[PDB]
Amino acid sequence: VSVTQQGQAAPVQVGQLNLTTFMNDTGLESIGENLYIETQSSGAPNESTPGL
Amino acid sequence: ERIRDLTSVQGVRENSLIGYGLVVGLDGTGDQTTQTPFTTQTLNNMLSQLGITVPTGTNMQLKNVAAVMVTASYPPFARQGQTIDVVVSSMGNAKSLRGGTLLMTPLKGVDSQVYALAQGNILVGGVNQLNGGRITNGAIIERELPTQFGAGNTINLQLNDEDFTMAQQITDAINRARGYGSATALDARTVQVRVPSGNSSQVRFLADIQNMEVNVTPQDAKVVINSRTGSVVMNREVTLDSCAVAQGNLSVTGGSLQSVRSSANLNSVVRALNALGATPMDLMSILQSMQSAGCLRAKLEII
Amino acid sequence: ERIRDLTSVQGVRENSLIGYGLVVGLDGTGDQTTQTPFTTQTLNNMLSQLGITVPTGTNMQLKNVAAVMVTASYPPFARQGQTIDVVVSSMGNAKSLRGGTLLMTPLKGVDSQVYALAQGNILVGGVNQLNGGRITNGAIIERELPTQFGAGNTINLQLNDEDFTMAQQITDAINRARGYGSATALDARTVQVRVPSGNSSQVRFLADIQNMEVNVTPQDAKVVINSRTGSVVMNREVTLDSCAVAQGNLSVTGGSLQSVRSSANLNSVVRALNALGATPMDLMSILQSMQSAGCLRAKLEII
Amino acid sequence: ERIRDLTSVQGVRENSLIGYGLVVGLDGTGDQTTQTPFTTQTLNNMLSQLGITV
Amino acid sequence: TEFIRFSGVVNPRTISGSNSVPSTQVADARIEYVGNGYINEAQNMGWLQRFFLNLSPM
Repeated sequence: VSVTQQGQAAPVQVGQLNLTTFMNDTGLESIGENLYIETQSSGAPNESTPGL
Repeated sequence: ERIRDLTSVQGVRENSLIGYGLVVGLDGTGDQTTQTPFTTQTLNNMLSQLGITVPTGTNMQLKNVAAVMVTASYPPFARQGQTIDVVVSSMGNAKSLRGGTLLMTPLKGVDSQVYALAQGNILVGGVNQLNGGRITNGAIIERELPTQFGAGNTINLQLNDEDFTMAQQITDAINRARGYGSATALDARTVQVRVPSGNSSQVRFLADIQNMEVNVTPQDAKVVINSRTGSVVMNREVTLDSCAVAQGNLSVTGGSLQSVRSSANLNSVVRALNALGATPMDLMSILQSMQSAGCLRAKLEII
Repeated sequence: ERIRDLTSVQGVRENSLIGYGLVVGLDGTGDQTTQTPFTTQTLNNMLSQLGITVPTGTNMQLKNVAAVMVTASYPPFARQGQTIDVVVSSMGNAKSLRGGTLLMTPLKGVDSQVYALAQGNILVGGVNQLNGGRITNGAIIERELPTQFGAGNTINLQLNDEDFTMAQQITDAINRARGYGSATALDARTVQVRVPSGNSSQVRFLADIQNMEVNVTPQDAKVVINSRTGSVVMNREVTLDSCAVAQGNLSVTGGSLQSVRSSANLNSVVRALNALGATPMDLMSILQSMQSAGCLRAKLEII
Repeated sequence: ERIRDLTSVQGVRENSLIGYGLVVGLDGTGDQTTQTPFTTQTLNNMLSQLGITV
Repeated sequence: TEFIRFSGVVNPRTISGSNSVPSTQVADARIEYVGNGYINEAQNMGWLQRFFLNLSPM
């Protein structure tokens, strides 16, 4: 996430948006309000920077 | 142990010290540093003093640093090496100072001279104020003030509250305890005491005088009203005169006009005013109206 | 202990001190500083005094700083080193001063001279006022006022309320207690008292005079009406004359015209007015009409 | 105690005093200062007297 | 060499926040801007021309 400002030819970095990868995406429990939670069938949420 | 609670010794006073500093170690709750340029400017100043020169054209967006103002009290007869408590208050758009540390801060006096150096860890309650904290023994005294204590044969006891009767009582007590012409009264607030020449002798004299017991004579009747906090306080000298009171939604427990009896002591006044069934906000208006009419035989002070 | 409650001593008076300051340590409830340029201007002034020069062209958007006005009372016979309470009031678009700290504030007099220095922590009730607070012992006295007390052989007691009878009573009491020509009356408000030359002797004389007991003679009948707060207060001297009263939605408990009997004391007046069954807002109009007609034998004062 | 309630003494009278001031410490219930220029003008006057020139 | 000299009386309340006051707020303002060197002597009339300018019939 880069942000441009005034009087600064170089964009500043603000952070990394990490994606969570599961091993059985079918297995997450749908809470409702566009949210899924890990269950026993899809444990160990693996954080990773996108692309790898 | 009453004279020490009623008066102060001349020359034994406290001063006020102020200074500017930086508080680091915050958990992302510091200055934004985009709306507070002085935070980054003084951080660059500190780094330059320590040997690091950040180029002038560079964007510095910090999150763990807050620019703060430090306030302290210079005690009487302060000596270098002694420690005092300080208060640390944020100055701009900072969110919290919960686990911060105050860096080296020089505490200036009114004459813009350094009298103490402040550095320590802030304690913040954490409904509680987050942008203000206190550091016990956070500042070390660096300068000492000259004083005239021990010179001359006269020292003035200054009463906290002006009263001719209390001044005369203190003078008479000192004369009854330590000789005929030991103390004299100059006005309603100051009592002049004759002491032997020297430092140790005057300390002994003040030690004997300070813990002396003086019976406090009755003060002026006074009703203190705080409308901002919604409180009323009446001292023991308040009396009442008989008169009728009417106010909205208040009636005899009947008619809207309720009689208030003549009251001599405070218990009678409290009983008469509680018979009205008035909320304290209503009691404020009632008391002001009675003071205007003349029933309230007291000085009504709004604070 | 009544003379001290009925009069004041000439030359023993209180003055008013005012000053400007900054309150820091707020939890994002300070000035917006975009609609109050003086807050940022004075913060820059303070920083420049402390050694930090913020460039003139820079946007400063603070949230923990509020520009405030400080008010204090200079007590009689005030001495340097003594502490007084101060009131701190926000000046523009600030939201709260709940946990703020008042920085070094010089308190000026009417002559624009510094008489005290204010610095401390504000106490705010928190229905309660948020933009106003009080600091007990928040200001230290720095200047002293010359006075003529102790010079001459005459001192004037000034009555809180003008009354020839009360002035004569106080004069007679002083003459009965302390010799033939000890006190004389100059007008309805001032009693001149002869005292021995010196400071201690006059303090002794005033101490004996102040706690003297004087029986208060009956004052003028007076009905105080506060329409802004909706209250009526009648003192013990109010009497009534017989006459008929009519007002909207009020009737005999029957006809709209109700008789009001001749009343001599306050209990009779209260009974007669409660027989009308009138709300205090209705009682205000009733009392004004009766004063116009002549039934009300009292001075009707609207406050 | 009736003559004092029926008459007044010549020369013993009350006068009326008037003045202008500023009231501070309000909880956002003060002047708008856009429709009342004198409020800001007199605040600036007070600040200038105290040593601050806006 | 050029000299700019200023003198006057200043009201303290007319001074701005940046320790500045315009010259039109100074009571007895004396302003002088002079110079020396041959540049300044080249802007002086000759003595004969000044004599004529003051004493010529027209």
